[PDB]
Amino acid sequence: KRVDFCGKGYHLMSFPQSAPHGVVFLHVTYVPAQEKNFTTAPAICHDGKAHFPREGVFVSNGTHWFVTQRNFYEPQIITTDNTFVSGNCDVVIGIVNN
Amino acid sequence: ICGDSTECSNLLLQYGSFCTQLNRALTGIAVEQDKNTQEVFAQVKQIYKTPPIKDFGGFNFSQILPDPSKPSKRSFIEDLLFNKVTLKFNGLTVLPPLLTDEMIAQYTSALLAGTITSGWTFGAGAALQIPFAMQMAYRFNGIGVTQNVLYENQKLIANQFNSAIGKIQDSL
Amino acid sequence: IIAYTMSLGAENSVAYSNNSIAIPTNFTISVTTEILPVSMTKTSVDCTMY
Amino acid sequence: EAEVQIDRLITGRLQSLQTYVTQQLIRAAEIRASANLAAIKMSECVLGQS
Ligand SMILES: *[C@@H]1O[C@H](CO)[C@@H](O[C@@H]2O[C@H](CO)[C@@H](O)[C@H](O)[C@H]2NC(C)=O)[C@H](O)[C@H]1NC(C)=O
Ligand SMILES: *[C@@H]1O[C@H](CO)[C@@H](O[C@@H]2O[C@H](CO)[C@@H](O)[C@H](O)[C@H]2NC(C)=O)[C@H](O)[C@H]1NC(C)=O
Ligand SMILES: *[C@@H]1O[C@H](CO)[C@@H](O[C@@H]2O[C@H](CO)[C@@H](O)[C@H](O)[C@H]2NC(C)=O)[C@H](O)[C@H]1NC(C)=O
Ligand SMILES: *[C@@H]1O[C@H](CO)[C@@H](O[C@@H]2O[C@H](CO)[C@@H](O)[C@H](O)[C@H]2NC(C)=O)[C@H](O)[C@H]1NC(C)=O
Ligand SMILES: *[C@@H]1O[C@H](CO)[C@@H](O[C@@H]2O[C@H](CO)[C@@H](O)[C@H](O)[C@H]2NC(C)=O)[C@H](O)[C@H]1NC(C)=O
Ligand SMILES: *[C@@H]1O[C@H](CO)[C@@H](O[C@@H]2O[C@H](CO)[C@@H](O)[C@H](O)[C@H]2NC(C)=O)[C@H](O)[C@H]1NC(C)=O
Repeated sequence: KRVDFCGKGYHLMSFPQSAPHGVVFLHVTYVPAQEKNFTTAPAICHDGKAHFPREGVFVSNGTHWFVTQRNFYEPQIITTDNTFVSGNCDVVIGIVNN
Repeated sequence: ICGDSTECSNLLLQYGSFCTQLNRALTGIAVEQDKNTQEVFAQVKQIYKTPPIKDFGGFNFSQILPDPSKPSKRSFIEDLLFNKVTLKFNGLTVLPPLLTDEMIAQYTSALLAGTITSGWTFGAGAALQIPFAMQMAYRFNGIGVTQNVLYENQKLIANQFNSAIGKIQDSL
Repeated sequence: IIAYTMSLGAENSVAYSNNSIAIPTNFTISVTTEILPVSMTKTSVDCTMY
Repeated sequence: EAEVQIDRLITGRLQSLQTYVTQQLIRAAEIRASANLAAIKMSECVLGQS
């Protein structure tokens, strides 16, 4: 889990090979690519309550809002099961109605 | 050991090749120094730049971001550190380092401006933009405190961070 | 032969903003090497003969 | 007989130079260890949460 220890990127696994006076590691790594642009917000107001994502992040392509995992694009409809509530939205800076 | 004397050189000539290996060892450590610095600092592939307008959710990085006023473009704390410490006769020679202080400043500035804006994503691929207040929320979530805490205590946390960053200034 | 000034690399300005994020949509898998010595030759010397 | 004194000076200065070189080697090894630790810290703590 320690970053950049073995392999530049997210580590998956490794293979050893011998050498005349040493060893050679082959590191297999995961690298994301082909990014995009999105509009975000830290919480969602609904009925006065504030909803935060369990695991993910809020995005919107311009008209509709979705929750996605951080390291891959996979939009999903917001539901009361992937979000949790905490208080009313009068103190968070960046709430958006939805 | 001779000071430009012919007979001294002739007498030394029959002692073998101590001086060759002496110079070899000194050259080895001299190269190792530059390799060392380059390994430590050159961790980035590009040179990121902070945006002209800065609204990092109330956090204030003015004491560490580079200052265009100084020609060396070193930040305030770097200037304090440089002003804090203070330090060719008969064969001695001092070789200049490969990387100038300006280049070291550029690497530090690039690292710091990358980590303010991109987070950690720039260390494992291409830098991805992300608002700072939405990055500290991820950073609590990695130590067991749910992100709900951060968004409800943003101003107090920003004030604490600024006070700490001023106290370190005064102490240094 | 030409002598010049070192280039620290490319230069981009990441388009920071307070309500915009960038999320990947694809991936690649990379294999890299790392080489490390672990040993050197074992040598023995006899004084009297030398 | 001047050659004898010249030889004495030569051997003394040579021994002093060798001592200096050995001290430099030890110190360089120590500094290299410290810098390796510094590089590890910069990679693990600056570029990611530890
Ligand atoms: C943003 O994404 C949503 C979700 O797909 C788009 O809304 C859909 O648009 C299609 C037409 O392309 C309709 O058939 C669907 O009924 C819409 N709703 C859903 C839930 O899919 C929306 O058009 C996208 N906006 C932009 C600007 O790309
Ligand atoms: C992101 O930054 C923009 C730029 O300032 C903010 O937009 C401002 O919003 C306030 C409302 O409190 C207005 O008074 C300003 O006039 C707006 N600025 C501009 C240039 O229009 C926006 O509020 C910020 N968003 C978040 C979530 O902090
Ligand atoms: C989100 O919805 C809330 C409530 O539906 C809006 O709050 C109202 O805004 C109008 C227009 O300024 C006021 O006349 C009402 O008094 C507000 N009601 C409350 C309870 O505050 C709010 O403006 C909407 N938009 C945002 C960005 O929050
Ligand atoms: C970040 O903190 C610094 C303090 O070092 C602020 O700089 C001060 O700003 C006030 C008001 O403009 C001046 O009266 C002080 O003289 C400044 N201090 C120095 C040392 O120059 C800076 O304004 C803060 N950042 C923001 C965005 O306000
Ligand atoms: C996301 O949007 C930003 C803002 O438009 C893009 O940044 C600009 O991209 C254009 C390319 O046509 C450049 O000419 C500008 O110089 C960029 N702005 C800055 C401040 O550098 C960004 O490219 C978009 N991201 C993606 C993946 O398309
Ligand atoms: C992600 O990238 C891979 C390759 O980097 C894409 O796979 C290629 O798709 C094109 C068009 O279908 C083919 O011509 C290539 O042969 C594919 N490459 C391989 C190695 O099979 C893939 O399509 C990308 N993902 C998306 C969603 O576009």
